[PDB]
Parts: sequence; structure tokens; C-alpha cells
Amino acid sequence: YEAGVRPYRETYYDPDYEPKDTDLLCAFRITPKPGVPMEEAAAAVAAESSTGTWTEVWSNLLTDLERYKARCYRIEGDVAYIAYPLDLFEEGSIVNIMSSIVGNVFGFKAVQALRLEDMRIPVAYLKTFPGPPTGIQVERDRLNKYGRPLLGGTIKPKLGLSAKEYARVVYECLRGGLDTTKDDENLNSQPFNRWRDRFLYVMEAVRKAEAETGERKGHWLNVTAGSTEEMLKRAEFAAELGSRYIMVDFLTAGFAAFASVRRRAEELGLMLHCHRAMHAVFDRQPNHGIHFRVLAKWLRMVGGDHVHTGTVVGKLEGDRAETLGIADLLREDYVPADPGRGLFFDQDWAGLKPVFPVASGGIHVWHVPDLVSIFGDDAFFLFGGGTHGHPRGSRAGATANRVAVEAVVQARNEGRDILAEGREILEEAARSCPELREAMELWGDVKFEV
Amino acid sequence: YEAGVRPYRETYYDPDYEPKDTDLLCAFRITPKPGVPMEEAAAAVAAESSTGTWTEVWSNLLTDLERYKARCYRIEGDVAYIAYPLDLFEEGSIVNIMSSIVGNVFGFKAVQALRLEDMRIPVAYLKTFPGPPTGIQVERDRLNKYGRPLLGGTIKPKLGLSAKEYARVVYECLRGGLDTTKDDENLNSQPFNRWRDRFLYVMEAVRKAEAETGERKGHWLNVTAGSTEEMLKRAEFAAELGSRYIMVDFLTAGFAAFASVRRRAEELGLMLHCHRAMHAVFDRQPNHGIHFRVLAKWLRMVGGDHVHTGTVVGKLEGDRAETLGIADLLREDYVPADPGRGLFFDQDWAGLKPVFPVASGGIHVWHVPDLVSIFGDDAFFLFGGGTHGHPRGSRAGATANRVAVEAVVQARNEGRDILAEGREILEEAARSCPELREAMELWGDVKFE
Amino acid sequence: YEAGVRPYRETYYDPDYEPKDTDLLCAFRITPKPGVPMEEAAAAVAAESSTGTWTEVWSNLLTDLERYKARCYRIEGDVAYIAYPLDLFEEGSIVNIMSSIVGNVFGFKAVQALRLEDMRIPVAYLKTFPGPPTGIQVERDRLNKYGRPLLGGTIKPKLGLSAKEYARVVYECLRGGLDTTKDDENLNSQPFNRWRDRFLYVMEAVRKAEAETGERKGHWLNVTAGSTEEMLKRAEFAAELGSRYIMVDFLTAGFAAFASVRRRAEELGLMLHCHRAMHAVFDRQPNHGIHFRVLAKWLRMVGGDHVHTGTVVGKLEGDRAETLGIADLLREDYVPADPGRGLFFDQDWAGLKPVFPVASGGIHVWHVPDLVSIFGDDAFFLFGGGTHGHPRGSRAGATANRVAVEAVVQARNEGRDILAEGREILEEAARSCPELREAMELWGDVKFE
Ligand SMILES: O=C(O)[C@@](O)(COP(=O)(O)O)[C@H](O)[C@H](O)COP(=O)(O)O
Ligand SMILES: O=C(O)[C@@](O)(COP(=O)(O)O)[C@H](O)[C@H](O)COP(=O)(O)O
Ligand SMILES: O=C(O)[C@@](O)(COP(=O)(O)O)[C@H](O)[C@H](O)COP(=O)(O)O
Ligand SMILES: [Mg+2]
Ligand SMILES: [Mg+2]
Ligand SMILES: [Mg+2]
Repeated sequence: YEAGVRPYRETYYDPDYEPKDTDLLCAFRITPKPGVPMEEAAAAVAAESSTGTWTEVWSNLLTDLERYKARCYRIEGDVAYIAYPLDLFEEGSIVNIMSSIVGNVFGFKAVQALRLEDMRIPVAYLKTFPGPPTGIQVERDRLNKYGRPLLGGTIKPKLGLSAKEYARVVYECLRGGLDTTKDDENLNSQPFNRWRDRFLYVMEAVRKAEAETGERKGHWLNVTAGSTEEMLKRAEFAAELGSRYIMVDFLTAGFAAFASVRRRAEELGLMLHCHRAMHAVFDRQPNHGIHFRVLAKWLRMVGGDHVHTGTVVGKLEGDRAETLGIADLLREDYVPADPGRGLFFDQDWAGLKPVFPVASGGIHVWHVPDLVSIFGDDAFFLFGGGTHGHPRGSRAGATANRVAVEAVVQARNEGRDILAEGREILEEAARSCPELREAMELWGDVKFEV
Repeated sequence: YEAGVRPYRETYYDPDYEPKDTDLLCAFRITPKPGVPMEEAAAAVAAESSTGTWTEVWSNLLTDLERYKARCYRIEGDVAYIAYPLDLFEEGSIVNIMSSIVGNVFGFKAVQALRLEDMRIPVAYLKTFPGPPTGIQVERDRLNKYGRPLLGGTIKPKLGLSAKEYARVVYECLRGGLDTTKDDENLNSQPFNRWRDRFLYVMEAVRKAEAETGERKGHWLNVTAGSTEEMLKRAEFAAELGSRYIMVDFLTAGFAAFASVRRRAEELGLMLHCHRAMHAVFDRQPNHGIHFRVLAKWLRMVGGDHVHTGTVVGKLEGDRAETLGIADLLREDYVPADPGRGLFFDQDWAGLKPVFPVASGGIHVWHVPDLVSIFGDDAFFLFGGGTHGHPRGSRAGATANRVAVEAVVQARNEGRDILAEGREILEEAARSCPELREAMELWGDVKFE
Repeated sequence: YEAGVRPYRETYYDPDYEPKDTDLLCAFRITPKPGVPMEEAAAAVAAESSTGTWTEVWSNLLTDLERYKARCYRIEGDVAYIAYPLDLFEEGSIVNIMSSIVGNVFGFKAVQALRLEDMRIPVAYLKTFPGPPTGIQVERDRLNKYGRPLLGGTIKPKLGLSAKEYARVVYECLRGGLDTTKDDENLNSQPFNRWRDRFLYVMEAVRKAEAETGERKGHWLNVTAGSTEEMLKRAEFAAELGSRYIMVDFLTAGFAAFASVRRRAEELGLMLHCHRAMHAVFDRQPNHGIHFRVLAKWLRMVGGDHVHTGTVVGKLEGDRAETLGIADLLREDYVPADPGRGLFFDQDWAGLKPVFPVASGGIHVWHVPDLVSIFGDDAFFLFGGGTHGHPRGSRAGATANRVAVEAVVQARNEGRDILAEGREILEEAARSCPELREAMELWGDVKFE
């Protein structure tokens, strides 16, 4: 035992280490404090996230740190790779991954900025998580919808509508052609709209709309609440009414209470829509935070049936190539590394079920050619403002978005180029769908930069 | 119904609105997309965090948005003040606040960067929250420790120690002078140290140091787990073992599960230490994210007996002026606005109990003067590497830290200037404390900017 | 789809397949029906224990059997190696392992005799099991006994003693040196000895001997019973009586109820002793059955704190080399393959706790040199008859055994060869121990091949 401060890089930087198939790997993009070498910055991350602290302790000899310590085994410019033994992590606890990988190391003076770019979840650890409760293939059997993207839309205004007027919009939306509707992430239970009331009005509207159109419907009822018990209570009520769905804000509620809801959802036979509220607070800026592809893996492991992935072309920021990767990370059984899409590691999913990507935010009919091209069939397209903002109301807007999606799908199956002939495909449909014509006319000049 | 895309400013920018005592106020620091004027950007965050979306909708006429919409009532350079009516929020739900205020507005193409600097929790809303379960005064009475900062320390290595060897460190720590010790934030239940074993071994050590020193002791037993149900199971076991505390990572576990644990800790009589793991993931950079003072207000509203606030002088980043303001926001009944410390609003706490600030990370004896100067008596100082890193082990290092604290409080009470005579005071105690001398020699050249 | 019976070898024998680190591997010894070639017989076992049946089915095309079928990838004489993909199994179910591997493949007219020799449990599957609740090291801490084999003994007669007289024997065994005692495997709750009476009488005998000797003591109360709820009910009662241990016949009770009891034992703080009654019904003959080492692996996966391993030199059959390999499987973190000890695969235990080997059956003082040399310190030695059969009763027989173990352990630590000087070491101790001298004379001609 030699007591004193020694640089982190003397025990937590091993550029000869060969990662094991059981190790959990991370890809950090580091911005050292000027004068702190990259090696010392990566080693301090590897140390203060695993087993080390700022000085040598006697207790380090009471154990075998050669077996448990994390190691930075590679450095490519400002990107550090760190390998974590399997025995460091509690089984089936995303809460434990985060408490190690992103617990304290983002606030060290020596590291001025840090972003977790990607994480390789090893198979032996993945077998400790249940994955989504339903999945794409089962859910498509419960909805009896095959061969196209699924249509949805958030009810607007976000807040302010009574429970009755709320379900009146839902009803106009569903009967008009939308497969589903949802509560806004910030609509939980408020003086103007209490949850029990909204749950009772909405299911009436959901049943009524299903009965008239003959197509199965659903409304993503938001059980997000200030406690675990309250969310489980609201999920219990949603099932007693026959809802196929509930909705949770998995980041604002938190991964501990998210897991609790996910387990109850399966027990109740509910499908679990997942809203990524708060993700932009730490997955937006390239120099600091946690990329969303890491949050998506965590979401699939815990088990969400859908999760928002972005629109690229809409009102919220989303890089295309990155989104194309995140979609495969959510849907595929094995995703190989692809620097072109930001995938730093291969990702074997060990048989877990796939998650529905959801494309929401400031989209309309003109975006459907791009949206079908980006996501394919296995995804939801949500038109909130693009539905209720139609000159003639929500039912007229729902019809327009449904005909637009089905028109673009049919064109692709026929072999047409939906990106070149997108306008022509939409204009053809408009010549027999006044709802679509009016929709196109209104939002013909509404574009966001990509 | 006039359909079409309208600017967010036409309805969500009202520079004449007088904020109400019942409104929830937010101070946002905005970096608009070039070409997007400031007023519009501020209006986009107001609209999309309350009632509005990207285009007009007929259903806007089915409610009275004049009563419910959020409004940017003031702009000062790149700082936008936005008022939210009281009816917008669910009673007693931090999760709801976060789902509005920070839900989607941080990811809009029009607002390149956005940081929430401060939030005014109106009293009528604060009355829907319970506050800490124990508080400072009751805690100190349960511990029978008065007149000084309280000593603590995280057991090291963070991970790897068997239950047996881990509690032996604990025993040496509490025996040597520490009041408390704690499970590292990332120590939950792992193959090398399962939570049931650790709880049993550790509490034996606790009861054994308490009996040998005569002083009441405690260990912060981390119940953080992958699910709520599991955290409540472990909080139950800790209570059955006569532990005075439990510990939880409230940000990684999350605010919904955190509320579940806080409620059970009171029912069980446990005091609740809270670790802010994950905070620097969105409170570090000054142009984007959420300042920690806001996270500290929410913490106090749900009910944490302590929370980490940083050290200023330690290894982790933390600003002195700001940190002073976060200490008051945690301990005082009322805090007036203070641009120098980053307090954008007056904050009445409506009779909620205070929270213990905790200063931990990369600190040693040479920091004790500054620390006592910054926080005073009502605060914990945790020495992890500064206790186990001593030349003679945890026992000796814990005596050096306990002695350094009591020597700086004694001098402070005698009228000395514990900053000007910081070195002298410590050297006087070292005359009577060989442990302290070794601790000062070892880390004499270890500083942080 | 070509309907019809096709040989198993066409789709279930792939000698070019390279096993993966996630596959589950099996070493079968096969005795084909005369005329059935080894490849076909091996393919049968692989097929009928994974995906196939006696004829082609149209439903084979509704899935990718290339992804889920088992494959006999290697044959070495009469030994077939079969790899099973990881998806075929249910996470955390030994029951599911047995339903597949040993469910129907042992009764086929095509395979006259089939013996499972060994099984490679992949790390990715081991991480779905908890392992032992307590483990060797935590168990020694609870007893505060270190650095020697631990003494035990089965109360005799197996059946017939009243709860009173039963606990009288227990007291005379614990007071006289033995660290523990145990119910017999077939002693559950009977008209002559109901379980509640025995539980109350015995704990009085445990507490009384712990106070007269100053050493911690324990008794292995058999909770085995006709249903899972009855076993759990008896465990709860054992824990309310302050017992450190319960006992369960994990093979006769079954792996499903075993897992139920094991989960409740940890929840109740109970150390779990596991008797392997019925093992010899299907691990004795070398041409048919399941070798015990496979059962030992499952035991440690579910979670036993001890399990019997045989004595080698006692009254029950047991091979020395194989037993040595079984001990390593029960105690070590990684066991490399070793054809000398019948270990067909490397076994990585992925951090699970170790299991105490237990040597019982027809052993007396003269066997202590061999037993120590075979097992080392981490092991229980059980002397049922070897204790009560002492010329002067149980108290005297317990002392004679406790001294023989401690006198052989002291000699080994001093450097002596406890095998060459086994007789001498015991006679030297018998000088200061009459009880040991009397036992050595009594059984001086009792030997088992
Ligand atoms: O709050 C909103 O703006 C929405 O209701 C969209 O409204 P419109 O449908 O009227 O645009 C969705 O929550 C966002 O799209 C979420 O963004 P992400 O999916 O990127 O989390
Ligand atoms: O993980 C660590 O580094 C610590 O155990 C400190 O150990 P030393 O005291 O031995 O450095 C604490 O968790 C940090 O201080 C928390 O940071 P904050 O105080 O910002 O929450
Ligand atoms: O029933 C018996 O014979 C015993 O009580 C031994 O009595 P003694 O101590 O009087 O011999 C044990 O259960 C057997 O040794 C078990 O066999 P195994 O060890 O093979 O499981
Ligand atoms: Mg929304
Ligand atoms: Mg820590
Ligand atoms: Mg027996």
C-alpha cells in the first residue's frame, strides 16, 4: 500500500486489453480540461465510473481490482472506448447501468464536456431483461392491421380541454381514419381535465369509433403521475375499461417506475406507448449528454412497445442517418456497427421483441413520401396539428392523412419512386379526395430545414 | 376557425402580462436558430410547453386558452420569463412539472439551445407537496449531534468489496471519528456484494462502532434498484435492521419511484439521503440543460432529508456563489432573488422542512477551513478517498477529518478568521493529533482550480 | 414440403458445426439398438430433445429450424456431443432444462441405454439463476468458524424417536463437539415425531448447547413435505424459532418446489442444506442415467448452501477422482475440463456463490485423514452412527470426532503427511483424548471398498 494521489491513467488505461463478449462497452466523446491529456481524461471516466476514486486507499488491497475495474482500451482522437466487466452491474436494472456509466463522471473539473455516444449491451446481460411486452408482430395481430404504417395523432390543445370536449376530438379523429390517438405528454390529471373523467369519455369514443368504421382503434391514455402507485392505479383503470393501450413518460417518470408500469402492463394485457419527454435536455448537443441511441437500447431492454424516434423532416431536430440506425436498433435482431449511422458497436438483441418507432412532430401530408421512405411500414405516424389543423376539422384531417399514407404505400408496392413522384402521387390522390387537396393547399409552404 | 400556421408570438408573447402569485414562473436562457427573432423563440417554448402546437386547430375554440396558455411576459437579452397558470399542473407531481416545462421544448429546430435557469414554485402549488420527512432539527435530535458539520465518507473501492470486507471498512470509519458512511451511488446489488449480505454485515459494524465510541452512528444503505417494488423491499429490510437511514439515487431511479420511496421511508421512520447521480448530464453546460438549483427545488418538494450540492473546492465542478444560493434554497424558509448567486425569483417555501446540504468529492483536511466557511454547521462533509487514503488506513484518516472539523469550528467560535488562519489552526490541532499531521503532509500539494 | 419419415441424421447431425459460447452443450454416452448406427442414434437424441419428431411435418416450414435445432457436432466412440441454442431454454428454469435434455430421449427403442455425463451451462444462461443464498464464506462468518472442516451428524435411529428424545440426542451431539446435527432425509412429520414438536424441542437443544460450549451451533431442520406450501410454512416457523438452517430433500421434493423454498430461505435469512435423496436411482449405473456432477451443477444454479457429495471411503458408492471434480464444480469460480475427473467441458460459474460439499455415510474417526486430504477445509463431515455408536454415547462420540478432525488439521498445517502418518496422528491425539481412543478401538476393523 503506497498512499497518495497518482494519475488515473496508471491503473485505468490499458490500451492492450481485449474486450470480452461479456464486457459492457461504452463510446465516450471527451473534451478534456486544457492541460489534461486525453489519456488522463478517459482514465478518469473509466475510474470514477467503476471502482476508483481520487487517491489510493488501503481497501483496494482487500479485493481484486484487476477483475472488476473498468478499462479504457482504445482512443481514436476525442473518442474513448471503455470496457466494463459483467460482474459490475446488477441484473435487470437500467437504474444500475446509469448510476455507474453516467453517475458522477459528467461533472468532473478535469473533463469539461462528455457525451456517451453508444453502448454495447452484452448478450449475457441482455438475458436479464424481459424486453417489450407485446412487440410489433403481436400488436399487429391485436389491431388486425398489416402492410402499412399506422396512423396516430396527439389531441390539441395540449392542455385546457374538458374530458368531454376532449373525447369529441378523439372521436372525430378515430372515425375519420386514424388508427389511434394519444394524451399529450403533459396531460396527466389536472383541474380542467381529471384522468378518471378523460378515461371514461375517451373509451366511449374509442368504442363508438371502432363500431362505426369497423377498424380496431386505440387511444394512448397517459398514466404518468407523481408516484409509482398512482401510475399503476391509472393503468388498472384503463384495463378495466377495455383499453388496449396506456401511455407513460418513461424519462420524466423515471426508469424505476417505468419498469414497474411495464410489468403491470403485461400482467393486465395492456400495450405500452412510451414518450421520450425530457430527452432533448441531454441528447441534443453533440459535445455533452447522452445520445438517444443509448436511451433507445435502454427503452427496448426494459420493454416499451413503441417509442418516439423523430421525424427528421418535422419541427423537432433529428438527423436522418442517425435515425435510420436507431430504427434498426429498435426493430432488428442483430444490428452491425456502422460509422455512417453512428453505430459504434454491433448489437445482438438475444431474441428480445422489437419496438414500434413513432414519428411525431410538425408533420403533414406533404411529409408522407419522406416518412414512408425513412421508416417503412413498421412505424407510427402521428399527425396532431396536421389533423386538427385541417380547414374542416379533425375528421377531415384524419381522412386526409390516411388516404395520403395509403396512397404512398400503394405507389411503393407498385414500384414507383415515392421520393421523386411524391408530389405526383399526392396530387393524384387529391383529385379524388378533397380533404387531401385542402390539406395540401394549406400546408404547401410549411417546411422545416433538414 | 382560421386554419393555418401562425407565429407563436401572436398568442404566446404578452409583454404586458402581470405575473400572478399563483403562476409558475420560469427563467429560460435561449439561443434561437439564426434568423428566428428572440420574441418568437420565447413564444415557441411558451406554446409547446403548455397549450399550443405548430398550427392552428379548431379545438382551440372548445376551451378558453386565454385562461390556460403560458405567456412569455418579459425578455432580457437572451433570458425569457414565462408564466404558467396554476391550473396547468397536477397537484404534488414533479413528474408533471417536468412533462410540461422540459418535455419537448429543448429539441425544437427553432431554438438551437435552451437552459432552464430558475423556477418560481408558487405557494399555492407548494402546499400540495409534503416536503422532507425528517428535516435538520429532527435529524440532529435523532443523532444527538449539535454545533458542527456532520462527518461522513463513501466506502472505497466503489465496487468490488465483499460484504465482509466492506463492513470492516465501515467499522474502522465509524470507530475512528466519522458520524456516517455511505454506499457508493453505483453499489446496488451485484454478484460481488449482494444487498442482503451488505445490509446485515454493515449494521453489525454500525452497532459495534456506536457501542465503542458511545456516539450514535449511521450508514447510508443504498436501496436504488431496477424497480420501485424492489427499492421498497430493500427499504423495508433496512428498517427491520434498526438502520437510521436509507439512500436513493433519485435521478437515475426517477422522480416517480423517488416519491414512492420517500413516502415509505417516513412510514418506516427512516431518514432519506439523496444522491444526485446523473445531474451533470444536464446541469453542467451553461447553454443547454437544467441548472441544478431547479433540481434542488424539486428535491425539496418531494422530500429528501439531504442532497449533494458539491464542494466548490473538490474534484467536481461547482460555483461558489451559486452553491451558496443552493444551500439557502435547501435550508431556509424564504430566499430573496439575487442575481449575484443566480436566483431569478423570490422563493417562499411555505413551511416545508429544510434539507441537509452534503459536500463530497475530492476533499481532504486542507479544505475544511473553506468548507466550514461556505456551508457552516448545517451540512455534511463526506471524506471518501480522504479517509481511506490516509497513510494508516480508514481509522486514522477518520480521526484526522473529525479533528480537523472540530478544530475549525472551535476557532470560528473563538472569533478567529478561519480563512486567514486556516493553515495555522490546522497545524495547532496536528500538534495533538498525529493522524492529522500525516493527513496534512500527504495531501499538502493536492489542489483543484 | 416433402412429407415422410426421414432419418434423424439428415437434419440433426452436423459434424461441421462450431459450438458457440451461448449454446448449451451435452455429453451423452449412447448405447444404440443393434443395427442403429451411432450417428443416427445421436441425431435422434438431438432431434427428440429439441425440435424434431418421428416424421417430417408441414409446420417445420413455419419457423427457421436452422436457428433452433440441436446439433450433434462431435462423436468420440460412444460419446455424442450435442449443442443446444440459447433460445431453446426458459431463463432460470432447471425444470425446463430437464424437460428438454432428459424428458423423452431416455426411453426410445432406437437407443437401448443413454447416460448424460456432463453439461456445459453457458454464462449467458447462468446469469438468469441466483445461485446459493448464503455461500461458503458468508456461512463461516455466521458461525465464526474458520480453518477446519465443519462437523455434523444425522440423528439416529432414522425414525421412531419422540420429539423429546430426539432433541436429547441433538443436545448430546452439539454439547460434545459437533458443530451441527440434522434430521434424516426421511424424517418429515410423522405420528411418532411431528414437525412442530421437533422444531421446538431441537432449538431448545441448540440454544442450550451454544450456551454451555460458547460456540455457535445449528441444526438442519427438514422442511421437506408433500406440497410447496407445507415446506414454506415449516421454513417460516424454523425462522421464527431462530434456527440458522433448514433442510430440504431437493430431488424428492422436486426442482420446482426446491426453487420456491430457496427463494423463501433467503427472504427469511435461512441457510439451506440440501439432501440429494433419490440421486442413486439415476446416477449409479455407468450405462444409463444422469451422472451426479450434472445434478450438482443444477443444484448450485438454483441455490443450495450445502449438498452431499459422497465420502468415497464410506458406506455409499463414490469414485475418488470424480468426487474431486465435483468439489471443484461446487466451490470454484471456473473449472477447466479434465478427462481424468470426468469433466467434459470447461465450466465458468459467472460469479455464483460456492456450495459446501458434504461427506456423510458410514464414516468414523479412522476416515478423517482421508477425508481431510480429499476435501480440504471447506467441507462438512457428518458422523451419524460414528457419533451415537460410540461406546459412551453421543457426547463422547462427538468429542472423539471433533478431536480427530482438529488433530489431523493441525498435523497438515505443521507440514506432516496426513496420509502416511494418518494412524500416528490419531494415536498421538488419543493420548490426551480417551473418547478418541475408545472409538478407534471399536471401529478398528470397519472398512468399505
Ligand atoms: O407535443 C408535441 O409537439 C407533440 O404532441 C406533437 O404535436 P403536433 O403533432 O401537433 O406537431 C409530440 O409530443 C411531439 O412530436 C413529441 O416530439 P418527439 O416525438 O420528438 O418526442
Ligand atoms: O463517487 C464519488 O466520487 C463520491 O463517492 C466521492 O468519493 P470521494 O469523496 O472519495 O472523492 C461521491 O459520490 C461524489 O462526491 C458525488 O459527487 P456530488 O458530490 O457532486 O454528488
Ligand atoms: O441416511 C443415511 O445413511 C445418512 O443419514 C448417514 O447416516 P450415518 O451418518 O449414520 O451413516 C445420510 O443421509 C447418508 O449418508 C446420505 O447419503 P449421501 O451422503 O450419499 O447423500
Ligand atoms: Mg406531445
Ligand atoms: Mg459515489
Ligand atoms: Mg440420512
